[PDB]
Amino acid sequence: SRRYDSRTTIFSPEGRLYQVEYAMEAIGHAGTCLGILANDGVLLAAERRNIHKLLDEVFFSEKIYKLNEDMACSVAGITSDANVLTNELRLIAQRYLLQYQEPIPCEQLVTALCDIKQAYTQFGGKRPFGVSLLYIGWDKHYGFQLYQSDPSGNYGGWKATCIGNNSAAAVSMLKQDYKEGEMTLKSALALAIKVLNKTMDVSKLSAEKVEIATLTRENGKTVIRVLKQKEVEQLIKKHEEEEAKAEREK
Amino acid sequence: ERGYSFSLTTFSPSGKLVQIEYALAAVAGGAPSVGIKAANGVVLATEKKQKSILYDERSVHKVEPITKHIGLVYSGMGPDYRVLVHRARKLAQQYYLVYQEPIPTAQLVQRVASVMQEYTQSGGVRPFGVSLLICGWNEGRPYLFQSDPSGAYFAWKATAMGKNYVNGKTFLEKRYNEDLELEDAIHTAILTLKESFEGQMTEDNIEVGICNEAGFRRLTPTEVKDYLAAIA
Amino acid sequence: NQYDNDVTVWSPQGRIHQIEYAMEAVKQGSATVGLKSKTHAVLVALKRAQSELAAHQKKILHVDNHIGISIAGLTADARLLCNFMRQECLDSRFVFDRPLPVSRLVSLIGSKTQIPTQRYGRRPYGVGLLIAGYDDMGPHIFQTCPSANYFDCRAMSIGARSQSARTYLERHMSEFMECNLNELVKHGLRALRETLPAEQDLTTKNVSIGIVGKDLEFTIYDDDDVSPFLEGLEERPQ
Amino acid sequence: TGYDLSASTFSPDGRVFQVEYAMKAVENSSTAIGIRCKDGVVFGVEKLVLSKLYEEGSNKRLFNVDRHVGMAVAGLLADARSLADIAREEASNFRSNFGYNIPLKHLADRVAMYVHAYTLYSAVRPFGCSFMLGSYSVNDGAQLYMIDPSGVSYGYWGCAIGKARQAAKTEIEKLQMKEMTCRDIVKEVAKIIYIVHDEVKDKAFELELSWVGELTNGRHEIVPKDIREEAEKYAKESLK
Amino acid sequence: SSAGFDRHITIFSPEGRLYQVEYAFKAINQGGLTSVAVRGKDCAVIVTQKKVPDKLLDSSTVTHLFKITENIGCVMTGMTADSRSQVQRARYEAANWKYKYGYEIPVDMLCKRIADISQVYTQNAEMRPLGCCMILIGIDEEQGPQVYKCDPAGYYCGFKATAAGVKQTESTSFLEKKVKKKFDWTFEQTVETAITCLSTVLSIDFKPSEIEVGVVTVENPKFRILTEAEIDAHLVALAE
Amino acid sequence: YDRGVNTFSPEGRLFQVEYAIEAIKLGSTAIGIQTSEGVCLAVEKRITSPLMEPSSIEKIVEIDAHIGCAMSGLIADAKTLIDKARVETQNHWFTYNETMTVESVTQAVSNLALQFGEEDSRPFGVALLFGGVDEKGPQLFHMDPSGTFVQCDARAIGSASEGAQSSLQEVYHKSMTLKEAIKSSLIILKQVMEEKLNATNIELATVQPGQNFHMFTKEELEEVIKDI
Amino acid sequence: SIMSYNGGAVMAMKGKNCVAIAADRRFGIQAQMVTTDFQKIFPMGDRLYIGLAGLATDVQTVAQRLKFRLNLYELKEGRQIKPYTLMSMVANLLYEKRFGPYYTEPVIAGLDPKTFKPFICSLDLIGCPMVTDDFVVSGTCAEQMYGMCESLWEPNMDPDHLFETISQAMLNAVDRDAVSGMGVIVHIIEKDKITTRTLKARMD
Amino acid sequence: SYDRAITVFSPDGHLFQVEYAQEAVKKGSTAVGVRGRDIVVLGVEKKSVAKLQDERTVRKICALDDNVCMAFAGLTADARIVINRARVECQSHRLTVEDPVTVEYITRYIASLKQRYTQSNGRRPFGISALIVGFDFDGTPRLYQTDPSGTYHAWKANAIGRGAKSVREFLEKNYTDEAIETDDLTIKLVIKALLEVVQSGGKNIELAVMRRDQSLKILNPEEIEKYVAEIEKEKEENE
Repeated sequence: SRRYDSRTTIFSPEGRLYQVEYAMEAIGHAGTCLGILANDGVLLAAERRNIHKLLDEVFFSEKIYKLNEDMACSVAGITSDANVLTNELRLIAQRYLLQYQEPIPCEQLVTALCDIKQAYTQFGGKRPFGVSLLYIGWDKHYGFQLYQSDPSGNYGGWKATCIGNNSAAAVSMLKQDYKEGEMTLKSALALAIKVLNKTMDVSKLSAEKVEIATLTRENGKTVIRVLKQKEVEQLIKKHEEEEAKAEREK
Repeated sequence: ERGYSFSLTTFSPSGKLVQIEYALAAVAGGAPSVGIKAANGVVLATEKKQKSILYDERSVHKVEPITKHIGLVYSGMGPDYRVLVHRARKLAQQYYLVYQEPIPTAQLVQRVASVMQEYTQSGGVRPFGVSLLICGWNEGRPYLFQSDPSGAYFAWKATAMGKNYVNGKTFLEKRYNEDLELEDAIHTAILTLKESFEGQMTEDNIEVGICNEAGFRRLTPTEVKDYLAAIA
Repeated sequence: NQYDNDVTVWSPQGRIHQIEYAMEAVKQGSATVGLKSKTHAVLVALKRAQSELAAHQKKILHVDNHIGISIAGLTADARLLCNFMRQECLDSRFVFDRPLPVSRLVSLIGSKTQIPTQRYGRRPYGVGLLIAGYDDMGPHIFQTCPSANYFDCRAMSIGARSQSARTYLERHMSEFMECNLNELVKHGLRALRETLPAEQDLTTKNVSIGIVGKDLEFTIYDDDDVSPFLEGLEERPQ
Repeated sequence: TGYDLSASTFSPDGRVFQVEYAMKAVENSSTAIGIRCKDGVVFGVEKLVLSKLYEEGSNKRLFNVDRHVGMAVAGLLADARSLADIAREEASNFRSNFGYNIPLKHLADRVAMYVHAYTLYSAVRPFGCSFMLGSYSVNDGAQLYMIDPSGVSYGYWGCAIGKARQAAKTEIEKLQMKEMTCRDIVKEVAKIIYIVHDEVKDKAFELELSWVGELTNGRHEIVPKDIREEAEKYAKESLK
Repeated sequence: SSAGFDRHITIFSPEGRLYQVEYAFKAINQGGLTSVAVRGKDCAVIVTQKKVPDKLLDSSTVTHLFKITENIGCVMTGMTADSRSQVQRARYEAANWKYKYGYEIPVDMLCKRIADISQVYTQNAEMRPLGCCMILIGIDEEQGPQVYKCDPAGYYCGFKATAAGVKQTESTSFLEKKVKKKFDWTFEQTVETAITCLSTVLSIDFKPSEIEVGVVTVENPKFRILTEAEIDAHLVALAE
Repeated sequence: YDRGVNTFSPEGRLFQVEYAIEAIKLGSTAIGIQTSEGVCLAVEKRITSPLMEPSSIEKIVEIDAHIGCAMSGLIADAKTLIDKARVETQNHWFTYNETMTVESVTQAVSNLALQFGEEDSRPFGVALLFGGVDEKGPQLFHMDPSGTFVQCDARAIGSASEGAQSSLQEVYHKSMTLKEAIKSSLIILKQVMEEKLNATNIELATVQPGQNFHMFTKEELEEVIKDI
Repeated sequence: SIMSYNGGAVMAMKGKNCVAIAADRRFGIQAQMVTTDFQKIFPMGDRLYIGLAGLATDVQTVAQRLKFRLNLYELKEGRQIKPYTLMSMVANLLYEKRFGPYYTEPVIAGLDPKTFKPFICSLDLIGCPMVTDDFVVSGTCAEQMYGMCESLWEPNMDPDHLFETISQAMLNAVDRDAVSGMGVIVHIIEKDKITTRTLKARMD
Repeated sequence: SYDRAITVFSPDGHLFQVEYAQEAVKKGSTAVGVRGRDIVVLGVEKKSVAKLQDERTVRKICALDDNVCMAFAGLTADARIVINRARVECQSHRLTVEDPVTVEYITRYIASLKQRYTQSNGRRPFGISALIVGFDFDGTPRLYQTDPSGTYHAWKANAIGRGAKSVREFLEKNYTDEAIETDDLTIKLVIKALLEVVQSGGKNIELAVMRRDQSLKILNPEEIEKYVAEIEKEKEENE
């Protein structure tokens, strides 16, 4: 019985460990998600993958998952492993609300899940999750927040990050076009359609190929709005009008 | 006794779960089956050939009902199918004892696919070797979902599972539109199962089940002979 | 040899090698000799040491007032069966208020040590128990082995270089069932000088004697009270 | 190779070698025969004197399970008396729950399912013992069963387990066990185990006999000394 | 066609196969045995052979026909130790149907519960999946007689004529030419067409001491095993 | 290739018990000497860095008021055995209202030393000396990773163990005094260690019949060194 | 008794295309008020409320266990909860404590979300649902509220006369009770808007 | 339950999975800690931030209590769970014995938690090393370290992580008695060592002191800009 054990927990002789690096190797391919904020509001831009002509296009979202009443997440990686995590921190936020009668702060929801994710990399002889995912949300302590999880179990706060297939190309351009605290929730939308114009090799930016959801703070609402397919393409062509203007005049 | 308590499904150095990739090979070598929803109900049709004339075809069934209004077919290996049928029969009851309501078809696939994902990570087990097609008409609108041994699921308009499934999906793409009745979808489900069957497609080589707003039911071989007649 | 790894695996010849390797562990410890008369049961051990200033490792232990044992092998598994041995004697004395018979004690050991010789990832007990005791039927000498096979005998010897001691016991066992306690002991003491190199024999600090007797509680003699028994032996012929 | 390490794997032609390897360990134990007469069962075991130092009456390969049921074993002796403990314990649960003495078609059924249970898993090994069960009842007559390490049991008019198995059961079918009572059987049981085991392999050996029937009033016990001395008187007339 | 430990435990090959199960189907064939079951218009007949190679063995304890419930009988192929363990489960599962549900278990519901248990052995990578087969017969109300087979993979189907064992394919080729000409089947014709199945495949033309026949009919729904005298009555009428 | 942790050798001993015997040859050396006046017991520290605080490490630690200890090999898993010994001497005082003898402390630890496996996970890689004064006078015991203990009179354990034992068999006799046994030990430690001998590289402790377990400190210790 | 330890009264009443619910405001311990703003009606989504009356511990306990199970329902499913569905949910929660029971009696009133149809029901302390068509009442002063509602209820009532009927039903019955009072709050819902009113009652 | 010995002995007497865990420590960012007589000085080097993103979530100097600070190196996933388990034991200590937790007591809980975790089944050992710095009762400032095998060990100065022995050799020739004269003088003792490490050009350094009566106080990149101005100015006029 010890001949068949694969030892998914031990170190390697060079010091690092192989199992989560194979998972973060798989997190590169198969998906593209990004977020941005500088002011009132925060967005999640995600690219759809299965664009076959025979699907029902239901469940209000594809890679966006509403977690709390004022925060949501975008996921990347193995989709079946994602469904277990998404309905796991969904009731971490509810057992907080049962205990304190107050909505959960957005940061310590991430730390609670990233401790469950860390435990499989550390004992049990168990396959870790090949899932990395984003976090938007609002709380009264710091306002609009943006986090990023990794399959190793370590998180981080950010301002704009992509976990796509060409995510290094996206990050290299996000730190080429940015402004700290002045990107309103229209310039960020124009910047969002600019970034996934680059990283998507399928050109011309099909409006059914991407999904965009915004979280804006209305007084006691915190409206999480998945914007429909009638206002994507007018935002698509708005990027197209200015690029023919800027190329010809230069 | 006891178990093994270690996962025998690990990540490859290329980042692919190899045992799930092998389980999809067993699904592709199964019996062909198609499923079509069209605007008032869903048609599930499969292909059941006994190996010889000695078998009693009225003994087992491919098309199974889950509740009053949910049916379920497969394309994979036999004995794995009857396990997660009896699992899904039970899951529809614990929803009913809490809420006093027939389960939505979406929430069943939420919980059947959660079993299959849980079964490909736990210790000492090989994954399932079946893929499913689930129908049902909840709140007027019909539904057609497909799961897989990995634990994911989709929302199809029309799809095919089994051998030559890549040829059926090209055939359904040139056939299906938004506007068909239930009896039209029956006629094009036999027309796509004729792509891969043998020469004789009789009243007992196939098995068809439908949903309406009247509920799920399974066709007897009398009217299956009438649909098989005047076909192709 | 891939058939040489776990206790579960049978050989293609049909001999489990992990049991046969635990027989090699009992052949490493020093020799000890047990024998019995009509009315007595005497076992004699031979200690060893590491340096000349370290003390000698004892081998004869006291289980009960009418049962004593002698060990050979690794000492940690010896105390594991010893604390099982003491426990099974005093609870029978707690329940039935009687001395637990010897032949019924050893069958509890044979069922105890057979269990880890069949499971997975479980070693055998490497130990060399020679048991001397009293039933209502007189003296008894029993030996065990890590194959969980206990033997009824009248004189045996186990440990390193013990085949030379067995040849001495065969050609003198016609005399054993008659003699008193005095030359019953020094019959056994002539077996321990057989299993030694030809220069050192019995220097009153490496030998121990334990006797249970028909009106005599089990008594261990150590390195001063050995000297009355040890005197009265002739020189080694050369 | 690799197909024969655990008992949980079949071979590429569909058989388990860990059971077959444990069957090979039985033919290094010596010989145990047992035949049933018209009105009882007589066991017989020839016992190798390994050295002079052992005591006459040691390490008996012939057990006593219940008041009427007997056992003669052949194999690795530690597993022999371990199977003898559960069979002795199984008959106690029958009398405590159902009130009466256990029949042999049920007793050998419960033991063989316990032996079969270790031929399935990787955590345990198969037993290395084969043994015989014989008894007598006043309502059922004499019974005689035999169990291999795989877990298969059958009825027998006479059987043999040990080193020379075919060389023992060749002469058993020369007898007529249907009509002989269990008195002249005792002389014929001993005679067919003197002709086996040539004196080149062993120097000297020990006869051990057992005995059950209504002549023993249903209870199982050993033969008396004088009767087995008559069989040992009937030893050295096989030289003609 | 192989990668990893897919030859050793029950996981998937790269081709989608899994070899430990299809190794176990040819563990049935090592018994050296072949059984035939034929369903009639108002009866069900199981016929199988028995091979007794010894005179010293009790021929009444080698029956592969087993009575599961009062109205359900079965025949066992494959190795003997696994087959008798599977009969013990089927006796236990039928009694729990009656205690929980208050009526006699249908024979297809019993074959489902056996096949669900056998599924779990090829579903965990620890247990050895019981290389023996299973054929049941029985009378059901508003269904008449019906015959079912359960294999060690967890598959089952209702048949009209059934073969299992070494000569399975040669027997089924004989029977499929017999059934598709669609003669009506009385009681004795199903007895005649089942004996002449394994008499022409095996080419024996035997005497009644080597086969054994169980039967059920809708006038006496008790599963009953035929006496050798009335086996001989059907046999001498088979030789016209 | 990979055995289990519980496997016999063809020569019959074990694998990982015998491997743990090799592990205590990397530890710092330690000397204990039994004398009828009392038990003296010394060690080196093996100071690595000048920036290191020297007194934070220890090898002599007390079990009870009349029993001291000395550890070698690994250190981090020695603290598990020390805590089981301290609790055991207090359960014996609680239930019997007396002091546990020095020998009976050792077998209470030695039963724990070989209990690893796969149920209820490796042998301990330390070696211990137990010096104490019970009612039979001063005692000195030595246990093993194998769990085998035996009373010694002058035992030297560590990386320089076999080099010190040979130089210790020549100077020991049964009628020593404690004042010369302390001096005889630091002559041996002066040879075997790497750095020079001072009041910070070593430390001592003596147990007496009269007073309790006393550990020397850096004021009364260097009068032995300057008068070596 | 146990239900008389804190008092309380909850009334629901069905109208034409609208439904109203009312409760008292007193919190006290057997003779002694503590505050006059104790919440006993809790919102469960839009156009669907719940009233609780009984022991003051289990009023705040069940109203937090139910909200724990409600938000998990409205996120796992993409829709809001039907009023008939919540009745089965609350009855499941109380029957789990069949032998450790919560001492409260819930009252559920709301509109069906798609077809705006009123719904009322009430439950005992171990979960026996009872749907009616006119009114449900719960609390200590139950019998005084039956004499009001059987004498004043009309079948098809606009929201103006529905408010005036349930107001006179509460003010006259709770004044006849001793351990209930100190103000009455009235929620009256309908398909377009919702209305919270507090009445001028005896602070006596 | 997954029951399997992970850490076993070697044929020469070592532990493979322990000495593999010490390599993972040797590629984490460098943390340096010294101690004074009234104020302690500790600060990680190689912050390596993206410098357009968040920074208050990436801190590697936290507090176990009001009197105990703790820096670390190695992989940060296994580090913030040892801290959260240490924040409970020091809080449950106050429910027992009334004093605040001494700096010696909290190191023994971490080191014993790490040793028994190299003993159990199915568990890879921790891949972190830490420096526990505190000022206990009666005002005695001292620090410690912790090896991944669980050997707590006091010091007067320390440096762990990638590029440690290059600093550890530098500190012993740099540690004098008069370097711990003032508070800001000992801060320049740290700033020279981290400048003798991976780059640390003022924006990649982050120091934090404790005046034995305060909480932990991080200076923003204005005093480190001021200190590296005057530590480099003293080097520019001496040489």
